[PDB]
Amino acid sequence: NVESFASMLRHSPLTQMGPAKDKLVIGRIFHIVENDLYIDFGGKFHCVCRRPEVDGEKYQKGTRVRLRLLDLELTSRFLGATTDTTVLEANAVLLGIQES
Amino acid sequence: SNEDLPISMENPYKEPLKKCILCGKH
Amino acid sequence: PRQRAIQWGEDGRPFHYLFYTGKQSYYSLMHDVYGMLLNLEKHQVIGSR
Amino acid sequence: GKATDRMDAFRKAKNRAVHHLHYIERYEDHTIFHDISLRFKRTHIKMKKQPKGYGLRCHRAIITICRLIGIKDMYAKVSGSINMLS
Amino acid sequence: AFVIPKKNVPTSKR
Amino acid sequence: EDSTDFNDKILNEPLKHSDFFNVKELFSVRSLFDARVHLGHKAGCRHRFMEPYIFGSRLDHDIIDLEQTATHLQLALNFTAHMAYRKGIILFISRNRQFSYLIENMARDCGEYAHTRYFRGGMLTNARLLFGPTVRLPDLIIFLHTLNNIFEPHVAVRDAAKMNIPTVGIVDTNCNPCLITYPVPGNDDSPLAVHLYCRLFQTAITRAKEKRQQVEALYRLQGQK
Amino acid sequence: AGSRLETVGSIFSRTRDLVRAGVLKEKPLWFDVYDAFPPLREPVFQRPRVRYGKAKAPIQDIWYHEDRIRAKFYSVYGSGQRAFDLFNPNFKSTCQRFVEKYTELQKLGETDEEKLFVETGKALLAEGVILRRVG
Ligand code: FES
Ligand SMILES: [Mg+2]
Repeated sequence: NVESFASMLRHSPLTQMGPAKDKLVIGRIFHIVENDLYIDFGGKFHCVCRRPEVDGEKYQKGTRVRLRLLDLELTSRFLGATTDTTVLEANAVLLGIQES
Repeated sequence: SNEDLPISMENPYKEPLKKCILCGKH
Repeated sequence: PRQRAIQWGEDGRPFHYLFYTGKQSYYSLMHDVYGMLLNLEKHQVIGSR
Repeated sequence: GKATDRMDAFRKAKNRAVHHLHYIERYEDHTIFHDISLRFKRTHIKMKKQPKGYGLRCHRAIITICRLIGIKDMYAKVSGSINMLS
Repeated sequence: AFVIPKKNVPTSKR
Repeated sequence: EDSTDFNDKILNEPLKHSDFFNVKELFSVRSLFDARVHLGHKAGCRHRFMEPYIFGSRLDHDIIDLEQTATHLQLALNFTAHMAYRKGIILFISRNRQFSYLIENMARDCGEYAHTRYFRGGMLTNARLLFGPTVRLPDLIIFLHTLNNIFEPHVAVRDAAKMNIPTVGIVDTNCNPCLITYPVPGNDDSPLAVHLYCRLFQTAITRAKEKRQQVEALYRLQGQK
Repeated sequence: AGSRLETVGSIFSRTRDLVRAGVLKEKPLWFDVYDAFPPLREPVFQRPRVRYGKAKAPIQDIWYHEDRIRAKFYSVYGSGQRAFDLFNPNFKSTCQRFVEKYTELQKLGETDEEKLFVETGKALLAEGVILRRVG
């Protein structure tokens, strides 16, 4: 009774999420460079959001924040390219801080 | 065999096609 | 002139984990300074040229 | 090998060729296994397997390369451009 | 065999 | 008279077992899934040669087949352990600057070598001129990221093949595995995935080196008496 | 010596032949390990080419029966207020709870999707779940 990979994929939280556009998720600030906040929400790539001015001090490494996902990976194909250009980054909007 | 294997469907999340403001108006 | 010592023994294994970079001394220094910055972040003139 | 002096050119080519060695499968250590027909760019080479004692009846450059490989019996016809590099 | 004039002990000899 | 016995009992013995170092226990398909190893790039970034390893596309996001990763990872870790057991020089190569510090520590901890910096032309094909006539080149090169910072194959992949050096490589959905000896299809972006690779390759190397010491010691103690 | 023709065969095929021919006096350290436990595919260089005409990739889109339910739910109610926690592997969202109840009511023997969809929402409302429709 070993769980097959297909079973794991079908029941994964990311699969049941479906389209990531306009889905509220919870991330964690794992790295901070000045105002730039690098947040991990469980996807392949992280999302970069600017430190909100209202309560910038609260956002510190490890803080859990609420995001609105727009794209899991920012990619696009430009004139004459054979493959997509990839930013290696996710698109999301930082809504606020998660409080339990 | 296994029932968790992906099945073949048409994209259910596919959004409806966009329409111009004058679509369907004489 | 100050000459650097042999960087590998008889078996041929170099002595420094960054040997194959060609700049083990320089890149080892960069690694150390980067490490100190990481720890500092997790914890938180005129005469000198 | 490329150099202003012919000696430097000879040395460079000789020493560098040794680091780019193929291995050629010889049938009974005297000929090829089967007839090979190929086109490299604009050069057509058609090689035929031959029995022992036939000898090297091919383009002179091919004869030289065959002796270095160890092939004793073969026939080859070179058509198209006779570029030595190709 | 055409003998390529062999190089002597490296002149630079750092 | 004694060299042949030493080689057979030590060097040839481990080559007679399917999993001499028991690397199977180090990972499972569940552990790989929890590290997001199956998350590939978007379908538009797909490399044609990575299609045999892709399970499918979930909303235009390639899903790497973890059932193949397990078999591919098993072979790569086995080869890595056998090379560490044979006192081979292992070099870790990666140009992902988010993990340069992590990889350099992992190499120093397992007594191996790392090259996470800009790869200067000729490090491998021109080593005797760069380092010295008696320099010894790596026996194994493990690519934790096979692409450089312009999304093209790391030059050492080609140069390692020129020097007849076997290569282990984590190949994402946009990588070219044609020249990698032991390709391991998996996510190379998520920290969790990269951290898991580092733990797995560091454990296999450390285990193999310790097993070499245990086997040699037993052979010596028995030799005397 | 060695052979730097990385585009001709593999490292093993080239090495094996040179060892056999006697060019390589001693086989490299990795040679014996490779032969004992070779990889699934021999690492031979191959050139990537563009697909022309009708050639298409065999990669298929991953879909499931419940995607029809998930698509409908998201259209009717939208993204649930509860934020997806993708870190927790056992996290169940409001949509997933809907699919589960929908499937449970399908086992009962309901054959109408619309009726079954309505019944699913009613069961969740009774359990205290907040289902604010877009309207
Ligand atoms: S979109 Fe213009 S006529 Fe329908
Ligand atoms: Mg990747």
